[PDB]
Amino acid sequence: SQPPSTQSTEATSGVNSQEVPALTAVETGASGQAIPSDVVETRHVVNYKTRSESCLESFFGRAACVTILSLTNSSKSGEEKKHFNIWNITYTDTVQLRRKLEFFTYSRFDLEMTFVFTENYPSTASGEVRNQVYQIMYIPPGAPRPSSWDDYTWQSSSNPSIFYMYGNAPPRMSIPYVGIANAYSHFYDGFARVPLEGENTDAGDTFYGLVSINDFGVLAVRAVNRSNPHTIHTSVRVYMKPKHIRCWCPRPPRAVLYRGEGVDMISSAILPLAKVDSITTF
Amino acid sequence: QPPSTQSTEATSGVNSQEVPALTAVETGASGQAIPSDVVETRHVVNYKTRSESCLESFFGRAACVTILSLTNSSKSGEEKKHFNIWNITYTDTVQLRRKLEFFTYSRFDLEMTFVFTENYPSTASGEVRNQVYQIMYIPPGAPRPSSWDDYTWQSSSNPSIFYMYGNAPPRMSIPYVGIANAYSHFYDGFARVPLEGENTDAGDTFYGLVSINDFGVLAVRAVNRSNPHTIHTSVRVYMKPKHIRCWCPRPPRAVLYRGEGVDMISSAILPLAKVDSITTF
Amino acid sequence: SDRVRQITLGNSTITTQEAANAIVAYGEWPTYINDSEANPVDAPTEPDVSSNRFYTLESVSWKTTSRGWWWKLPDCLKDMGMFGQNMYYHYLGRSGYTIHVQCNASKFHQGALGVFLIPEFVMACNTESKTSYVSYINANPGERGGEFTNTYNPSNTDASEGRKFAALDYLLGSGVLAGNAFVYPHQIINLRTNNSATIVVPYVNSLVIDCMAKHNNWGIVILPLAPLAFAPQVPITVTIAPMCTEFNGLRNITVPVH
Amino acid sequence: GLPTMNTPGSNQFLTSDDFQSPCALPNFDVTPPIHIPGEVKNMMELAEIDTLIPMNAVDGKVNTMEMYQIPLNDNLSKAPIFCLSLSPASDKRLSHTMLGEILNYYTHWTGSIRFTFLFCGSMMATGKLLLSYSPPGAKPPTNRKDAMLGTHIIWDLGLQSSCSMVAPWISNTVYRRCARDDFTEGGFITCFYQTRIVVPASTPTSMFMLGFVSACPDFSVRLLRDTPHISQSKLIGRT
Amino acid sequence: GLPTMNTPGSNQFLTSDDFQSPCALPNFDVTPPIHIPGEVKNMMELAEIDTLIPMNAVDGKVNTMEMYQIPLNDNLSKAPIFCLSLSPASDKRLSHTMLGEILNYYTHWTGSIRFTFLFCGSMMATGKLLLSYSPPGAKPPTNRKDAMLGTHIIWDLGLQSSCSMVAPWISNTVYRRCARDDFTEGGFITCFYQTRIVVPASTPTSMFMLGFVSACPDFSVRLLRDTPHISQSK
Amino acid sequence: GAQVSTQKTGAHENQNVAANGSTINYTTINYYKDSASNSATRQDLSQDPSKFTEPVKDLMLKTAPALN
Amino acid sequence: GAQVSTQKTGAHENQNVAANGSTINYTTINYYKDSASNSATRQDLSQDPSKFTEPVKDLMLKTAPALN
Amino acid sequence: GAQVSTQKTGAHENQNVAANGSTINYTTINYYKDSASNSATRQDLSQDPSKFTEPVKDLMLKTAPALN
Ligand SMILES: CCCCCCCCCCCCCC(=O)O
Ligand SMILES: CCCCCCCCCCCCCC(=O)O
Repeated sequence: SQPPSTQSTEATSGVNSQEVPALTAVETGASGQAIPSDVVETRHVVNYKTRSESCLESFFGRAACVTILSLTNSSKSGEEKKHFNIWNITYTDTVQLRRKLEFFTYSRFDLEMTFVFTENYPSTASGEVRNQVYQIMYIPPGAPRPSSWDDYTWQSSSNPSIFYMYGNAPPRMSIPYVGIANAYSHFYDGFARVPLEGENTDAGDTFYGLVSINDFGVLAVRAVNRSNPHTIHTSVRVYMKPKHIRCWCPRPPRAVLYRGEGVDMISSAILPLAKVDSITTF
Repeated sequence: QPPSTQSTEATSGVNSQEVPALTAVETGASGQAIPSDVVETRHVVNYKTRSESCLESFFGRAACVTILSLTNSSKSGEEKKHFNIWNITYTDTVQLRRKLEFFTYSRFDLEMTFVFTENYPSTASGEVRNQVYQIMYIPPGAPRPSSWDDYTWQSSSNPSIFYMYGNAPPRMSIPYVGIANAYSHFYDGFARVPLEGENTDAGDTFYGLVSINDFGVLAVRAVNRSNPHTIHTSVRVYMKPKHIRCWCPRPPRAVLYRGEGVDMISSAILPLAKVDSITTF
Repeated sequence: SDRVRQITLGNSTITTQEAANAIVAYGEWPTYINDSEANPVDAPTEPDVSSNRFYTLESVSWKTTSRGWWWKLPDCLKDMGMFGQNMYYHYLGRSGYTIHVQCNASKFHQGALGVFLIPEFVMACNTESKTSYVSYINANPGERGGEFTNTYNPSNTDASEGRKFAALDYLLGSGVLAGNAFVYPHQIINLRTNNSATIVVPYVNSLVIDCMAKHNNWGIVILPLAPLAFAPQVPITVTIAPMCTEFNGLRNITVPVH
Repeated sequence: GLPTMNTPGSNQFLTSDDFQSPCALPNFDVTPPIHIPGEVKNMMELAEIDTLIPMNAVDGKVNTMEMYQIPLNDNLSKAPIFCLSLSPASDKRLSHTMLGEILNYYTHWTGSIRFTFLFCGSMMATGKLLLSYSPPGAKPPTNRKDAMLGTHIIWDLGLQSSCSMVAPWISNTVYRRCARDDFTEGGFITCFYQTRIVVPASTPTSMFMLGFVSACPDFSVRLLRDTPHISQSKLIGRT
Repeated sequence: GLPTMNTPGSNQFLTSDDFQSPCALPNFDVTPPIHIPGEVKNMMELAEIDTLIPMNAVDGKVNTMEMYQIPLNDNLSKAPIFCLSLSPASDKRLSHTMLGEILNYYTHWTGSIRFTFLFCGSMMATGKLLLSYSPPGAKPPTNRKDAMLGTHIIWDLGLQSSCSMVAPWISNTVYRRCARDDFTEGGFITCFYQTRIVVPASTPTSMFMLGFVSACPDFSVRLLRDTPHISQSK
Repeated sequence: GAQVSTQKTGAHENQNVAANGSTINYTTINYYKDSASNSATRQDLSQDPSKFTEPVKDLMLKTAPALN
Repeated sequence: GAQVSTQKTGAHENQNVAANGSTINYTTINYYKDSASNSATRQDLSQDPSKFTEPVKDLMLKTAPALN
Repeated sequence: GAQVSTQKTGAHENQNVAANGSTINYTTINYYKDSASNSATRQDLSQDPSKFTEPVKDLMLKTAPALN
């Protein structure tokens, strides 16, 4: 049928009755319920406005940059290790996205990933360099990781991967929800292990929080081309959006800039609000 | 079948008390006479139509609305030229604003297409890799980036397009986004009302629609790091209204525009050509 | 009437003459795991009355300088009754809770306490040297619980409490403004109207059941939203009962680090 | 999986393109429509509005209000009071009327055109005016005698203060060009006194008439083009 | 095989895209859902929750717990005791509340706003407060008289410890910008004593009020935008 | 879920009656969720110039004296 | 095996009823075996604010005094 | 000559029994002369591990003495 609209206003006259929607108590844990038809005389207003952009699917429906990886394809032997870059799977690298995801304690969604590539000659002297193809592969936790760009694990017999030619449409892939729980948690008030009597006098300092608990493996990105006399700096940006998303148990937004992957604060930025001269100053 | 313009009916000589050829312009009505009222006419059949002048057709083409300038700079300076933030408007272009200004009010969806072009402006030509550009829309109230590498380019909510040079010109559709039921091409008013206790000098840009127009900005950047050999990229923005209705028609401006509003330049107050005489054909 | 209540669980009864109604978080009454959502195969244990008792925590004093108090919920009950014992006998468990908070003050006292139940009450570490560097012991205060401060003084290394949580009150110890804490199930005890508040919560996790020794599903936060004042010190007593509990995976007796 | 072949015309930007495209702002809640007075559905609806003709474009009248005032006098003269080339989007006098301005955006046009004249003299003034139109051939009339050999109306000045003449669609073509063109020249419109204006004592001897032009109901246009009527300095990108 | 034409927009990446794409993990078993409590379907469900207003913005009460505590005295006064500019997203006092923060992810907003107050003084003290909303384009409510001319309620302190004032959606525009747009002025919310707080002997004579802000049911938001409240190093 | 409609005529077409041949039909399918993404609408050629050319409360007939 | 749904309205569209015109119609086919590959879901405007704004065990009425 | 089959369940499905209506389907058309060109086969979960774990000539029941 018609997408349901927000509350319409019924007309009303003055009230001298003993019903009093104007007075309440919030001590009960309930919010106030009063609307203009309870408080003032009103006219009828037809309300057809729709809360669509506030649906969670819409709220989380745009791809955000998550990470930027630096790769260099170079002929200098001392730079060979820079031919590839292994990144931990995470969304904690960029603050604008974390801010919205962390609104919910729990969530379930499928993930869309895309990549954006760009390249330049970081060196003083440029020269002819052929079009590079990039290999993006996922290495699940426990899967072997390459020690080098030409490491045999890039055979990728099981590990899924993408080969992208620079300049063609930015690559894209869908990832189904991969939790081992019935939801991803955005928080974890606990420890990976329970230290027992004896052992370490006061352990847990190295394993408290979500940062310890959920290991999603790594994404390995290599250049696939052998080196050239002129070298290239290549930047890859990883973008993400939840798709087909549900959330539970809402939380306050963060006021303090994040001190990395934990919930930690920096002493230099714990003052989120600006002052106003007084209560009576507009 | 679509409607055609009216056909003209056949007529003959008339001698009656009817006066279709006479009128009273003072009433505000236009004359109503047609050839069949004034001269002998033949029957004709009109299959000609007016779809060519319907509003959707009139406003049916994309126009260039602005030019942005982006530079990839290998110098210690001009890093700031890697990105360009422009106020969204169509007033930079006279042909398009003149067409839109035929109406006081309008309602339409808008689509945008961009055209990128670039050159190597320096004498020191050399290799440059194919570049990629990001077009980010920054809604009103959203933060602006201070630099091409500013964290706000993350675009977690701000929508954006990543275009690789050489691919088909990038494109997107924008729905009608006014906070009014129609867009206002003109506004005889002030954004705020100065009150009695305020200074009598009470202009200060408050007057005109310009003061109530905030559609955000468009921020475009090269997405790479500097390359030793530099690039000057010109981005032409095109706009085409779609699904358009308009109201309360008005005559077009005959003189060159001065800025954002209807201000006039003293050098263009005399738009029409002279003739030798009233009686010259 | 709504103001007068009696609640019973197991063998213990709580009564009050001045209740702020009652809250059931999300409108969802605590329950048991259905066969359709069962995760472990092991037949469950349902201790019922042996663990579903209202237990009291050591009370705390509300002083005019207090900034707040906090507890980890399954942790605070670990020290008592069969509930506490079962958590060391089984790998997995589930528990909903009924939390009753009372603050007895005269009509001449003013001030108010916000009581919030927060899923996943993860707190910041009090150091700038490491991320989330908090030890097991200092993260799990049991029956005693912890408190809040109004200053942030992260420590050098582990010289003092460098493995303990930061606890700014205005930011709830985590960097979020306290003023938005009202998103969480909550009640306020205004000394002008009520002397108690009761909140019932379901088991909340990404799982149907989890290990209580590793994961604190909920925490309890109490704040002096309106300052205590009088014409003062007022004790606050928090009484908690688990409900609808289940245990699985009988294991070796678990004894956590002291 | 489905094999495809890209045709010529692929990956080009046409300003006339009518293909579908992704929305940059998905699920946006569009402000509902309301009734607004004066909806315009076709530009032709504006073309049909009678507007003034800046006929008196002679030196000293050009670009001022007197430009729209056609002089009339009680003097006896066989001379024409006015002449117009019927080229509605070319003639200096017509290209800036509302009809001309709409037509300035079109390449080709057709159908009859109406000319309405409003006499603004005193009530006491009388006389008769001859309006005449002839097809684009032979010679422009410079004499009432020849003006009569064509389409014409004689207007009795009286209580009905206005009258009109319609130049019928007479053309060898279906559509005439807007651009000045001898091939497609539209004909001539003139006016002569039939009877001199007669002025009683205490009435002014000079009068003005306001001429108007508009599209007739059978009028149409074919093809859009840019107008050589507005310009600007070259645009340079912000930097 | 099948003749086709690529249109403008081809081979570009839009962050707003909603297209299908191949799965990187074919035939993957998604861990079955469970009835997780507290489901949220829409952000407006959070917009309607009453949260506190950090009203006590005076220097020294800023970024502390006292920030939410509005002082009241039994001292006779005709002074305003409260001044908000309403714009939920741009008002320094509202932009950090949950309602304001949700709105900082949006460009535009509509609907009525509710303001709820709780008196936390002695049980013994009584009195009446004037809570008032004055539409924009007017001299700020300098005194009680102006506050009385606008939309208002009187809160008679008693057992019902709280009350709600509603600032109805009176706007020329359908939607207002979330941004600090001088065009779409919020109007003014203020408060005056209706009467001096009556305080009996041997009670505190200085007490606090808490205030809350929330969306009404006719409330909604439009386009999504980046929030200016968070940042990071490059 | 295709829409099917008549094309505007060209050089080799019928009497501009669109009632002669089915070869003048064309089809289209909308591929995006928002209608703003669709092609331009079918042209509505309904017109009513009288609201601008003769907006008179008390109607005159064209053959009537404008003023009696 | 295409599914269809109502498109969101635009500038030249009908009233908020969205029931006027068969031309408002977005058509879609899923091309992959994993539903994770499908485009985003239909807007779900179902709401239940009571979970967060009125989770009171007792029946509370707005006109009744909150307390008693 | 298309076939319509159901999709493997994604995050949004509350029916892990594949029973949420037409919502979850995909359409496939084979475009080639040989079947070797077709996409991967339909999943078939039929299994029979007794082939490798209990290939005993004599039927054994789980509580039977393995040997009498
Ligand atoms: C070939 C690419 C496969 C990459 C699979 C890595 C897992 C992606 C999900 C990462 C986010 C998990 C945590 C969360 O959603 O809250
Ligand atoms: C992702 C890009 C979004 C662009 C949003 C702005 C769209 C055009 C706004 C209307 C232009 C002004 C019209 C007027 O002057 O009345």
